[PDB]
Amino acid sequence: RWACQSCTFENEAAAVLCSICERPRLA
Amino acid sequence: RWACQSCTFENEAAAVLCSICERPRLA
Amino acid sequence: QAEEALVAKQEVIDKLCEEAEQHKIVMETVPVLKAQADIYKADFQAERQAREKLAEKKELLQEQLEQLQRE
Amino acid sequence: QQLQQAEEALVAKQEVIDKLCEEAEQHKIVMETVPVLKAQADIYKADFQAERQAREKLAEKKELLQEQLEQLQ
Amino acid sequence: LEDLKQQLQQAEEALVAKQEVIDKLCEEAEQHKIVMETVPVLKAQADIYKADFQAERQAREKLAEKKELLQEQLEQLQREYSK
Amino acid sequence: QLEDLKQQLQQAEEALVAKQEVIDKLCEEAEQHKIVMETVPVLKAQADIYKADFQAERQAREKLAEKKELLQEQLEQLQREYSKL
Amino acid sequence: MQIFVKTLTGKTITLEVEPSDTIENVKAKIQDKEGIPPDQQRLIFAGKQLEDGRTLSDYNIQKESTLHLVL
Amino acid sequence: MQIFVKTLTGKTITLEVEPSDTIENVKAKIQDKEGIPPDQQRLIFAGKQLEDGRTLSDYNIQKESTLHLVLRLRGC
Amino acid sequence: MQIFVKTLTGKTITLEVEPSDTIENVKAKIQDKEGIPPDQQRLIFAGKQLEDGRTLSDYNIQKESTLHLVLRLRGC
Ligand SMILES: [Zn+2]
Ligand SMILES: [Zn+2]
Repeated sequence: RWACQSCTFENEAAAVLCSICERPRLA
Repeated sequence: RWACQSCTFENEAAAVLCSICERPRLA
Repeated sequence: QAEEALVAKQEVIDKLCEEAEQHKIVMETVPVLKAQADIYKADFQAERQAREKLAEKKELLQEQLEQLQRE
Repeated sequence: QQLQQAEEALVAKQEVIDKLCEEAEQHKIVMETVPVLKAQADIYKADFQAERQAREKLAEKKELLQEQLEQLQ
Repeated sequence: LEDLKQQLQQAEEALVAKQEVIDKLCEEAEQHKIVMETVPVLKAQADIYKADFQAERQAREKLAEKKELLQEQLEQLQREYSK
Repeated sequence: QLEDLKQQLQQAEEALVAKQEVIDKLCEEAEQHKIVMETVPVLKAQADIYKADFQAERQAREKLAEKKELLQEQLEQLQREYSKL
Repeated sequence: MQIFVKTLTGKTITLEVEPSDTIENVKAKIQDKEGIPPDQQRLIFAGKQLEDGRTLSDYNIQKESTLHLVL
Repeated sequence: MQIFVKTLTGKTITLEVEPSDTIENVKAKIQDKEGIPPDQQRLIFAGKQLEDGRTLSDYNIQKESTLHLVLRLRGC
Repeated sequence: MQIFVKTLTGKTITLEVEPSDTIENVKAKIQDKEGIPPDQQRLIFAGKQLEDGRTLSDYNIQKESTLHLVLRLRGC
């Protein structure tokens, strides 16, 4: 799992974009 | 019968709009 | 298939209610803009009047600098 | 069969949207005045700052001259 | 092999590049929104200055016509004072 | 475990195409905005023209006015030097 | 006791009432503290509309209840 | 009590709320202060999306907590 | 201080800037008074194309200096 750097939502490790703000994992 | 999804009023089955808020049965 | 168009009508109505609230906001600001325009006109007219009274109170006092110029 | 009740009621809602659009057009006419009031306010604000700018330079000229009278005395 | 994970890490880095472009474009778009919002006020100003101008011109045309008539009057008795 | 990456990278490739589609949309919108923002200096120039022409008409109306008042006092003085003649 | 009123827009308001207060009284409290006219208020719970003449105890309003306000 | 709502654009808004307030009541307060429609608002706290039916106490949101505001505007 | 930006169409705009201002800031000032998006703006001084990150003092642009403005056609 990884936490989005823009909206702090913790997505599944499989997620490429954040499920909520759709910004990339490494943005 | 159907419960209104905006005000939870339990309407008659034949009712198309909610008796109190006039919103449609499937709204 | 009764709601096939009834829910669609409710959708158009709801978006027009949101439009109505936005319209009520804009029209609510209108008299405030008018009052602001009338205020700025007054402050402008007053500032021009205060400037002309100053231009007098100095250019007239320039004759005093010619009085103390005789010595 | 509430179809007649539904076929009539959908015409009733279409009457509601007819009234909303008519009132919307009346509102649109009123809202058209906003840019004129903004433009008018911006003009008077500019004209005011122009007069204040000119008056400041006048006062600085007078105060310099009233100083010339203070010294030459 | 591991080169598949290299293909994924490469794609993830390219997505960051695209989000960069989107963020710059949306940041510029908000500034465009601001400038475009100024247009109707500038249009209203021009209409105001045209009105004030035409008003002053019309008043001047009326005054100039009245003065020229007064010139015809002074020239009339100057043509009549000859007595 | 690799077959999950085929279910992963295929999603990433689909997301890149989506992002690029969003970018191309924004760029088209920007070119349409440039039309409006290009009208900005035109209107600013028009206002400067109408304001300058107005200030000219003002100044002309003033100099014309005191000219007419001077023609008046000259006229009324001729009335005096005439009825007395 | 303190009760809550649920609106169509997701807003929940807090009210101070008496068990002896009428539905008319609750609407009057909403008018005094929220400005909502009592004439436009229609309270709904479990598919039952509350009548103006009756009180809160008439409708068996229990703990942790949420009331619905329809205009 | 104060809570903070940070947007993706670097703007932060301050709100006065109570722990018993619903998420929908907070979204209404966001609309009242900034004109943002509640249907476009998504509020995130501690990696969890806040649900309409829950309270601030449900998520143990204390004073001066900072929520993140995700919108839906054309997907920037 | 006041500087001048000459375009190839014979129009000259006047700007109030400071030597500490960046080129990015100057292009924003040009956008504010002329509506030109900074992505179109290419600023030339003394035969050299200016970079956004530098300041006016970096290019030793003094008061009453004259820059030339070339406009892009595209953008993206
Ligand atoms: Zn996110
Ligand atoms: Zn209902």
